[PDB]
Amino acid sequence: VAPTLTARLYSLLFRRTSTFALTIVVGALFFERAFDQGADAIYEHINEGKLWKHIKHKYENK
Amino acid sequence: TATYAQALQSVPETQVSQLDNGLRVASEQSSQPTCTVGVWIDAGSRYESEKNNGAGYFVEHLAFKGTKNRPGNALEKEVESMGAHLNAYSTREHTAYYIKALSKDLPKAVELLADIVQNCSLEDSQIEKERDVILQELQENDTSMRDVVFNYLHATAFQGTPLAQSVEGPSENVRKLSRADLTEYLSRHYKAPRMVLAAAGGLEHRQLLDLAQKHFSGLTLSPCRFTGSQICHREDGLPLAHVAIAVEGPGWAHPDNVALQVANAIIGHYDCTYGGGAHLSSPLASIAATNKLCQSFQTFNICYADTGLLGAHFVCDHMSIDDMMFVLQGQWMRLCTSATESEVLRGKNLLRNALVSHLDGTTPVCEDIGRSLLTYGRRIPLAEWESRIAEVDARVVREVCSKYFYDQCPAVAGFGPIEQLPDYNRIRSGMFWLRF
Amino acid sequence: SHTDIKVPDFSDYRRPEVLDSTKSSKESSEARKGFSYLVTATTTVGVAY
Amino acid sequence: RQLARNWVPTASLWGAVGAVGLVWATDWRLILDWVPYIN
Repeated sequence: VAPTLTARLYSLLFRRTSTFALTIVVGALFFERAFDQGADAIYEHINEGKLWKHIKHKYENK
Repeated sequence: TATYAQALQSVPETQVSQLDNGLRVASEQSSQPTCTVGVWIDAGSRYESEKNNGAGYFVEHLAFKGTKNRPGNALEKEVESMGAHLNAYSTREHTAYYIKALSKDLPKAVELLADIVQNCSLEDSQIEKERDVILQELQENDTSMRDVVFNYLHATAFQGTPLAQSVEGPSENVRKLSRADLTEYLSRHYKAPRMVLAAAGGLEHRQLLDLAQKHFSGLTLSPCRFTGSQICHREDGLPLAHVAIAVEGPGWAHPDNVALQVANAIIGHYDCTYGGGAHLSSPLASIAATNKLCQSFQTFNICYADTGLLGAHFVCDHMSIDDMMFVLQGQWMRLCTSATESEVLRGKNLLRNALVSHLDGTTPVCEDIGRSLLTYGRRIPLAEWESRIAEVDARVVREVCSKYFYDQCPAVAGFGPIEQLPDYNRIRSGMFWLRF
Repeated sequence: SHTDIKVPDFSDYRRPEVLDSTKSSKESSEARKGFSYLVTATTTVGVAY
Repeated sequence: RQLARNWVPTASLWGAVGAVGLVWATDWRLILDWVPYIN
């Protein structure tokens, strides 16, 4: 039997205070970069042809 | 001559001898006219059922009330006619029977001891006497807050297993016991391997083994639960509040069993009337005395078969109780990171100083053997202890406490006037530093 | 005198990995407890966002 | 004395963190896209 990630991760990170805090400080970076991107479509995928991002393709670069 | 290096070499060693029915023999020569004979029994309170609780205790009393062959108080007169001191004692795991005596009267001793080991006069003459005597005691035992607070702590974590229960058990079974269960519990647990026999004094082994002398010996445990919790009995009358704190630990046999010995050597301990003064090296011993944040404190270490206990026991006035608790913890925590070699030396020295001084007098060696056999068996790693001690390193330590302390779940044992005791969740978020 | 006190069980409060008195807490403790702190960290993430 | 223990690594571990913070804050530079970076 092998320790589930938690047993590992706790021994890995949460135990040592910084280490615990460290990945916490890490996670948000990629997160928001991933988060900001992934959500926008959900907004945008719903909003289609009503915005020059879609509209101005009619007249953009002439 | 004598050199602490040489002195480890010159020892009478422990002896090993077996019987057929499971009794073990053993011995060491003190070149002494006197000898301490004893008998050890591994029958634990945790073996007995809930109804069976307090029996052996009750039983232990019954032994010298006269035995099957030798009725009441003809027994004592002989040992008194000899002039020998006689004593016995109990513990949740272990019960003891032993005598200090000359090597001369040794032969009767065994055959006296042997008879009562199992053969027992069972008469209700005593059953009510002792019961009343015990009911006397049970109600009187409430006098010392010390022995009080312990049992709470066992039940605190070890609830769910017999390990936590009282030695003397509920007041009711004290009334409710028939000597059938006695004989029954006499029956089960007094056959070997459960039995262990030894003695120490001027006796060589063989002159023991001959008169180990044809009489007899004989024909379950579980992991106990370790529960983070609290117990609070608030009573405002008394002046002081005995408070101690603990976390579970390893079993008897283990390397870590060694490191923990020096662990408590670090903290030291302070009480009122020590000649210590402010100049003591131990941080709390000086400081907790400085403001007398404690009238007294000590530490404890006990390692069971599969279990062990770590912590300290302290006494202080109530209005300041918060102090000790605040200022106890770091003395664990600062170890866990910043600890130091030299500071251990003394403790390294102390434990060395400690175990050596343990060996004065006949009896103490005798007692050692029994637990040793019940614990590590034959082992008397005398010089090896030092080697076991020489093991120790600053890293070694800062590896150990890493296990059992940093961010763990303690249990809380306390007795009135608890009132100002910091609440639980502090202690928990107070165990692990945030780095301050 | 009393010596008898105890609460029968907290089971309905209590939880699976500790559900046996004959099991060592050291067994579950590592992974079990980490699950606790686990809530601490992730919940701080959105705070930063 | 000085025995400068895991604290030194601990210390080594502290400042590393918030160093990211600035970069993560709003007063850092533009690293190699390194997981999505819009133009």
